[PDB]
Amino acid sequence: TEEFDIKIALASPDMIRSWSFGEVKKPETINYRTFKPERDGLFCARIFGPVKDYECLCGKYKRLKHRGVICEKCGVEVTQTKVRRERMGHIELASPTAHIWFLKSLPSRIGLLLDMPLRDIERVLYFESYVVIEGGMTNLERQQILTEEQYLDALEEFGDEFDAKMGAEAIQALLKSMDLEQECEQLREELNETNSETKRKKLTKRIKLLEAFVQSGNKPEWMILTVLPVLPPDLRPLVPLDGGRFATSDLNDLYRRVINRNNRLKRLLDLAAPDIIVRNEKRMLQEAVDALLDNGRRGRAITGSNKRPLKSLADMIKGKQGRFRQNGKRVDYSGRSVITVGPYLRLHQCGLPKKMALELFKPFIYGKLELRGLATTIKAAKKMVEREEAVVWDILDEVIREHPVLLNRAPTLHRLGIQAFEPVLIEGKAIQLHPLVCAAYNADFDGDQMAVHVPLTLEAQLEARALMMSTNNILSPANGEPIIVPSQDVVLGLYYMTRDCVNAKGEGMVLTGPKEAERLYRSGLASLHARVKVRITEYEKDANGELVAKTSLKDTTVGRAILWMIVPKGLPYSIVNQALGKKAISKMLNTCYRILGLKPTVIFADQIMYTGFAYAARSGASVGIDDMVIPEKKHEIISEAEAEVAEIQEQFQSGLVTAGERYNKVIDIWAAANDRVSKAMMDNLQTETVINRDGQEEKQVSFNSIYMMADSGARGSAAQIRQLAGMRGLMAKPDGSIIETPITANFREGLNVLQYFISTHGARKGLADTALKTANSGYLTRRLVDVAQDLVVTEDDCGTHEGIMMTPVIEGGDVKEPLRDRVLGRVTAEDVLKPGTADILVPRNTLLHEQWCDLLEENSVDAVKVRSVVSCDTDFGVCAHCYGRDLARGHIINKGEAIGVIAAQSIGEPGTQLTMAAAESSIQVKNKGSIKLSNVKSVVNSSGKLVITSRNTELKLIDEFGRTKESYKVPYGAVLAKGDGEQVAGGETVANWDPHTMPVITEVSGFVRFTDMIDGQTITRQTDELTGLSSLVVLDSAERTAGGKDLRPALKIVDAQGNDVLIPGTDMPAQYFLPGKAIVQLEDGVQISSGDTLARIPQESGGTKDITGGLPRVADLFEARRPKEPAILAEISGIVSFGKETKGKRRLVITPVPYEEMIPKWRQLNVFEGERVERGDVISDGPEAPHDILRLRGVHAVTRYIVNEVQDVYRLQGVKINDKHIEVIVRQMLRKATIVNAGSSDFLEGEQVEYSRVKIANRELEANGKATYSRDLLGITKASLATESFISAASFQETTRVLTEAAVAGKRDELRGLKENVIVGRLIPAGTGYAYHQDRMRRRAAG
Amino acid sequence: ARVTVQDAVEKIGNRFDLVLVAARRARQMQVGGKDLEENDKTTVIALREIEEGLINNQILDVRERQEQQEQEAAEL
Amino acid sequence: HARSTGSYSLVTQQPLGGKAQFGGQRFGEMEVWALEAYGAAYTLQEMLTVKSDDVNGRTKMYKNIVDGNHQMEPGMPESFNVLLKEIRSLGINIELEDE
Amino acid sequence: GQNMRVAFMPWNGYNFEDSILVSERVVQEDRFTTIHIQELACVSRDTKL
Amino acid sequence: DIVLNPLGVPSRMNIGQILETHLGMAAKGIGDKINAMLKQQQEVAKLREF
DNA sequence: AACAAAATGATTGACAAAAGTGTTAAATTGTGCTATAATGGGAGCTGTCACGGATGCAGGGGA
DNA sequence: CCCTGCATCCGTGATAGCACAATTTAACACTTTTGTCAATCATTTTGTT
Ligand SMILES: [Mg+2]
Ligand SMILES: [Zn+2]
Ligand SMILES: [Zn+2]
Repeated sequence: TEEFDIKIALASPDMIRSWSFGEVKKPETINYRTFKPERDGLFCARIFGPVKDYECLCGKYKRLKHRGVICEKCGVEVTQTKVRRERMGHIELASPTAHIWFLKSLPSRIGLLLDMPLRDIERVLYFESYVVIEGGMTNLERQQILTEEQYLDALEEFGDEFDAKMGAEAIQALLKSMDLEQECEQLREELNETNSETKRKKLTKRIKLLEAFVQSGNKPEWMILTVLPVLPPDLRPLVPLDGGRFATSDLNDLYRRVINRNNRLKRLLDLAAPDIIVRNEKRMLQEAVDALLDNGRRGRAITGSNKRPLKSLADMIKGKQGRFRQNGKRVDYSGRSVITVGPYLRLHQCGLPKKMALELFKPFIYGKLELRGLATTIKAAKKMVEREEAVVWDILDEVIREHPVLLNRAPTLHRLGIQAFEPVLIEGKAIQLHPLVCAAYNADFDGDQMAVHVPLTLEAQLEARALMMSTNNILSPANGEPIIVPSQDVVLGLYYMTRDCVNAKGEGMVLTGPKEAERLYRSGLASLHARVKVRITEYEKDANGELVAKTSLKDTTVGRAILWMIVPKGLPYSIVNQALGKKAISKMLNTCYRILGLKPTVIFADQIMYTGFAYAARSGASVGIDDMVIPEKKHEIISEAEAEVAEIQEQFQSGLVTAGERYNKVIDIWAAANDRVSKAMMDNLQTETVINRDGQEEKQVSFNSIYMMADSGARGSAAQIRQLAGMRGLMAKPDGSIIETPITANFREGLNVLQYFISTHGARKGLADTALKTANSGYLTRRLVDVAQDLVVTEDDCGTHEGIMMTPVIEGGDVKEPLRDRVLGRVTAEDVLKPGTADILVPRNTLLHEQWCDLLEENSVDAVKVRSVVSCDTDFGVCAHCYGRDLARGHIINKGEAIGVIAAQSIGEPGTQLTMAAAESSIQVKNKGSIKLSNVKSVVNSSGKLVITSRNTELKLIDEFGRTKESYKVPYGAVLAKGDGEQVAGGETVANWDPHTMPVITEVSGFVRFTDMIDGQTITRQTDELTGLSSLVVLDSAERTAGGKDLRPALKIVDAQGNDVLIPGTDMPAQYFLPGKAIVQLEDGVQISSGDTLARIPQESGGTKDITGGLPRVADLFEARRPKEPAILAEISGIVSFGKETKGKRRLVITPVPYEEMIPKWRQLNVFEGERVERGDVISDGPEAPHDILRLRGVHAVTRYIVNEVQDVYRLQGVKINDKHIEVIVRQMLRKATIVNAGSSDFLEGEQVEYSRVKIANRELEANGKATYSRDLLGITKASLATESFISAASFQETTRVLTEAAVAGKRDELRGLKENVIVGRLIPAGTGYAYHQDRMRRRAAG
Repeated sequence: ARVTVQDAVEKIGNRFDLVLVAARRARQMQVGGKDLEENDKTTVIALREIEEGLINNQILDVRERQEQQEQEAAEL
Repeated sequence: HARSTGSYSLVTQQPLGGKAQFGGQRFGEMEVWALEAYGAAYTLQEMLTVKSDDVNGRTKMYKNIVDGNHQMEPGMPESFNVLLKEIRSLGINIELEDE
Repeated sequence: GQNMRVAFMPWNGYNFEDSILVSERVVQEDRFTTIHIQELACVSRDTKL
Repeated sequence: DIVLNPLGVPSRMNIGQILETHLGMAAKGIGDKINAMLKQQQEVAKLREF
């Protein structure tokens, strides 16, 4: 068959008559006596080919010499019976019928084309009211709706020159008669005539469809059916079940009902029925045809002989969470079985039973048993594989020589769920599996099954060996850190071997190398960890790939020496001279990879496993019941807190205290007593043993068998050892409010009935979320991998200098992520230099691998500008330089890789598992650095206090190298200690505010005059003497009263003279608006000075359990949703002002050196009357929407926001993800642009930047300038429906709405994509198949 | 035998064309056009040639255009 | 379980099991993003063309395997031609521009 | 079920994950052996030939 | 007769199986105490008192 | 040492029961007819909730 | 006088007779097709003259 490269459009009644090979004019299906298909029926034989391979129906032409002769009795043609599977018929409707998809889908194409409301067309399809057609010279325009009674007088008056039809045939005379060009030429005016936004918004919506119906070449009346096509009889079969009963589809009930109501409608018209009956047949026919195509948009015509609704045609295509085609493919040559351990393996093999190796590899065996000459034919060989003779095991062992098989677990989260392995035949029925590999699959060996596939061809075994082998995947792709970490039990063997006692057998002696220690411990003389002195010769590669031995006299034990006999050459000895827990072993493998490559790191990750398994058995690390030790003072620490809780009950019962402080004063004695019973426990395990040296006594770290499992990191934490010995914490009641009485019993002691019942809700709630965090996370990683589906590295370099600034994110008093973790493996957008300039240490753009990353820490570089994929210049893809390095490998990214899919999984591999005093008055710095503020308008007052002016004042703790380490902020009532540049000791209060006092600082002293703060107007008048006490709470415009809303409270403070004392820094006088929750104690009548409060602003901010985030925060942050309360912004930089108020919402204006922007009424604004702001600065306070950051502050301002707000949910839970994987998804979220100016486009349509950037590269490159745009940002659910393919958007989203709109506009597919290429069944354009697609695109445009 | 193709990726530094250079060469052993073997299959022999430097994408083309000059001889 | 070749379904021609050799494993849409994450485009082109669905390309892969010649001539699956006849059985016309 | 002498210890990695390691005097004594009794039916239909 | 793993007790906190394992060995200590007294066929008075 | 000498499948038809191409029987099938009195009526569920988009009333505001 | 705001409503994810009248499947006969079969025609020495 010829190569195909796919279209879609409406179909005319004269094309549907071309697919069909005959008309279907009877509803009968089969014969009921003999089962030969009756004639003219649905399952006909003259129409849809013959039933038996090469034979007529009667039996005259049975032979094969007759290969095309159609019979003369019944005109069946003697061909193969697979032709019963590609042919179609057609029913000839006796009256038209509106195709439901193009009538009832939400924007009705029949509707917005004719310009008639959908409620008024549904009234005409049901014969409920006429509609005028070509009114002519009368008082009736073209689309009036004459009701059933109005029409009577109309025909009484005019008999001709007036035509009003009714039903489905009237909607055809409206569509068929309308002129598309006289409609579109005219509406070019009306879009420019009307001066209105919503008027000229829907007007262009109808002027675009009219311009998409004349360009594609479809008439409009093709949306009204005239002949219906029927499916081939073998895609809707009537196969006979075994036993005498037939098992039909349910498309034979909906086709046998369209042919009855259509055959009765022909009898009723040649019989001349009254019109009241043939209206109940037209409206009854077209209800059966609209249940065929899409069943459910009506009464839901339930099946017969049952009670469940039938399955229409649009329900087979419509998604089951997957397309009908390949997005599901069950597969041959496969098996599945239980997995077990098998720790004797290498890293690149796996067990495989002889009972699955002989059935997976069957046809490979019939090739050897005939090539080797044992069997004669292929049927005679089919018996030898049944009897299992002694030779087939000799041929099965030879077929499995170098043939890798693909093991794959059930819920494949990331790309390491499918790996290849070289099989080795074992006996049994369980697939063995190497221990280091199960941590990647995430598999326990307690009933987990694992399917095993088989790559057949020759280019599919060189891929299961070079690409998907098990020794090629040692670094995970989410972050470069290793994924072959020795997991749980081989790390308790390494730990036990490399510890040290204080007096064991063979202590203080001197050895002569690792071959002398292993020969000394196995002989029974020296204990495995006794402090010895040996001689070890370690190498080191310092020259151009050489090693130089270096003998020394190390101080170690017999344990660390026996383990030195495993480590490869180029490693130091201080790598094994620790106590070697679990983090130190995955760092021993991370260094062994960078220094020696992959050959020694695969042959060393095994020997570390054979030594951890072997020396862990010699432990016998068995956990008894003397292990988990209850502390001596678990009773007095609880009784003390048991009486101390009565002294807060006795006070309350006598009414001294309320209920609110009664609770929190009891929850803080238990939760602080729970810590003293735990902290008194780990001080009993950790220092358990007290051994004797040669003389006196001494203590050490314990060998308690339940503490070693928690200290090595083998299994468990330290927050779980406190439930076996300590106290069992506080347990939260069902709604979330914490229980007052805590379970004070461990698991080494029992739990009574009343405590074990309370601890059940904490368990039943955990199992109800772990089943929901998966079904909710398997839907976030499916929308991500459908927007980033078609991104592919397709070039080596683009040449753009635009990157993003990479600095370490510093969270208040501590830095969260160093600069090495953020820039490691990324090209440099420009050359960086030392603290002294013109000292360019890193050259032009180079991959910042380890050496350039340590060289940046060797110096004191503070920031680099690296190139990100969000700003690359290539069309349809990203360059290999913009992306970066990080991979399972370490080199730069290879051209042809598919970076769109491996970035949607590393974001979706987590989330399945992680679904979720504090005074702070004085700014406490943990370090000693100079204070250096920037971007602030505030100077010191009289008493030595810089007046707080706004929320623009942050604290930068400049280090000793010209960098920063801390970031802070400045609130109202901000007291200060130092200036700028004056050093401060660690933890000195430089700028402070009270928790329950955020008072109104006094900027300038002077009078207080009453402007909108007289009694009654904005604040009532309350009494007190001159001490300055009151509770005068000045309410804001959202805490404002009902009637008094034409005033906004403020104190236009005048100086001692009464004039306007202006705050130096602007032109406004001192009018310090009393901030949120203000208590103006200083009534009019008190004259104060600087520093004295104008209103007390408390703040509770308690508990900290009033926050949002988790998994719902990461799906909503990607959808780009408006967060219910936008923080408005200043669009254009200028000066501020107000306007007329009390329009329901206030208003505002900004003046550039006319712009208007209105505001709500509740908004406690953050600007004065006169103010000078910059483009894209806050005006109010609230969560800034994601779009507002894009339109105003730029594009790099939205990428630095989407990244840090999503990394802030992962790093809170201990998940590692390199943030290249959150920019190759943001890059696919803002690939649509809307046009402003034009000269080549239509000046108002929403095009793709892939296209709006080729014109301007084409026009502006020529001798004409002749457009300008503005990036859009739409979530990953609306950013995938709007692709340029329609098989990549129909396979995922709502399918009815995408084939409907793609059909009207007559779209086309290059496919040019992965999800649209896997469906047709060809080589994807990314990976090994990328070479062939470039070789095929250049076969077009050549020859 | 083979455990890692890290040697082969050194000569051909892509890993997406080493799978295409070795599938083309390994066909030739499989269909007996040619015999340059320690009881190995035809896909581990094709990787022990690339590992040694006797095969790449140019040595396969020029050895094919030297086939036509051979076929041109018998073409007469 | 184990299966090399057996009974194929009725409307879509993919494997299922009622004859002591049950259906093949399921190659979900999750196990296809793990073969596109690599560059495995020749393992993916056969895992859904020749091993499951293509009617006249999965028998040639059975005679090429017994004949010692590992190579496939894929074609186009049948699960897709059952999608061109159901999108055509609405009014919608859909075809393949041949070039 | 039966009750058999269990010992808690890591033994050369044949009980690495939750997996278990069973001696061979538990297979000689035949104490975990179960009996299973299936039913196969062979109906004789009446075809049309 | 069976060798379990001890690293499953600290993480999953089922400490029932570590006390049922000691009250198992205890109950089978009076097993091999009646199996020896009753094997030499000592007396029904030396057995009745144990 | 040649041609006695006698078959032995070729070579000829004859014979055979084997085998498709038409004439009536019996069971299958489709169409019509059937005047005492009949009259708007048939009819399943209900404990998901989420966001986002048109549609229509209402205020709210510029001429 | 004019464009412009809060609330529903909708789709989309997670009870016969007969007496007709016409139609069919099948049961019993044909002649070409192909076999099994020998009394001369053809291509094969057993061992005489
Ligand atoms: Mg499991
Ligand atoms: Zn026929
Ligand atoms: Zn680039």
